[PDB]
Amino acid sequence: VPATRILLLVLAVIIYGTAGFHFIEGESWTVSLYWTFVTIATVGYGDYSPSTPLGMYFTVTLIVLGIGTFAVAVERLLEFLI
Amino acid sequence: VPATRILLLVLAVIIYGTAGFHFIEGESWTVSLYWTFVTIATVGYGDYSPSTPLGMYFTVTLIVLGIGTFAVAVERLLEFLI
Amino acid sequence: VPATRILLLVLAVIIYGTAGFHFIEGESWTVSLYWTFVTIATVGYGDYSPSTPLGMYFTVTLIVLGIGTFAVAVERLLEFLI
Amino acid sequence: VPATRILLLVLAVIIYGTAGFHFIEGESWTVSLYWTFVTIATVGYGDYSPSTPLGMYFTVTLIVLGIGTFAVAVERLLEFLI
Ligand SMILES: [K+]
Ligand SMILES: [K+]
Ligand SMILES: [K+]
Ligand SMILES: [K+]
Ligand SMILES: [K+]
Repeated sequence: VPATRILLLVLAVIIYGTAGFHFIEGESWTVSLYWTFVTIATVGYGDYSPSTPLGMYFTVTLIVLGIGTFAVAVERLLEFLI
Repeated sequence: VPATRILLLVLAVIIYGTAGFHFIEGESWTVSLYWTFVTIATVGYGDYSPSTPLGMYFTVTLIVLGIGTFAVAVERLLEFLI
Repeated sequence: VPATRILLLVLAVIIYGTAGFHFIEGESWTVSLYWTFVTIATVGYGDYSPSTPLGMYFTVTLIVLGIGTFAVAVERLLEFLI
Repeated sequence: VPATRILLLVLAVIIYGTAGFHFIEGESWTVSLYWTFVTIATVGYGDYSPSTPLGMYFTVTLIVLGIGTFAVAVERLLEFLI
């Protein structure tokens, strides 16, 4: 896959995760964007996490759709800076 | 391995992790399924974690059997959506 | 590397991590073994973590020496069960 | 990439993460170095995490720039010890 296409795919994941956490769990836009990155990178501090059943389901969907996309994106970014 | 076989293997892991956390640590089915995904993806928020020796042993078995299976499953899912 | 050699290497890592956490941070043998797996798998719940400077230094050494070894071990285990 | 170049790149990441957490979030140099490793390895205990918007933005930049670099560094270290 072209690197720019991978960029678009990870940006779509980031939008999905951020809007979902914001509307389902009620955290600010900024906190939700931070949480999205922390989640799809698999860092998972746990300072923020879903407290509702819908949020838990949503978080599973983000894990399944986002961790692989983020991993490929990081690997492509490696090529362009190294 | 055929992608559908990998799907069955990760589903077996998810059933194992969910039933085990539910019966050993006493969390709800929904929380246990969420915790299973959070664990085998290596996100590990820590909002849920085993509190008993048996739960800690069980969690190690899920880590050993589940992280690799989940990683292959995510990589295969990448092929079918990208 | 032969799979059995990888097994010995990850077992050495597990012994190192477990004894170190036990003696430096003072947690039980069982908790320390659980924490070692949670750490080198990069799950990182945070229910246990080093509280002392020596423990933090030790944990960095385990992260550097252990995450790669564990990742290769999981990948080899995948070959023998799938 | 030559392994020694990868070493320099991960050291640059470690300096960036450590100084940034120290000055933005106000934690000690030692805690900030520990947190940097815990973050770029994706362990993410959560015993330390950014509490400010600037810290959250900075942490995202470290995640994006650091996880891939650390992963390659660990893989190279594997070659030299195994
Ligand atoms: K992780
Ligand atoms: K983690
Ligand atoms: K974590
Ligand atoms: K990999
Ligand atoms: K955590």
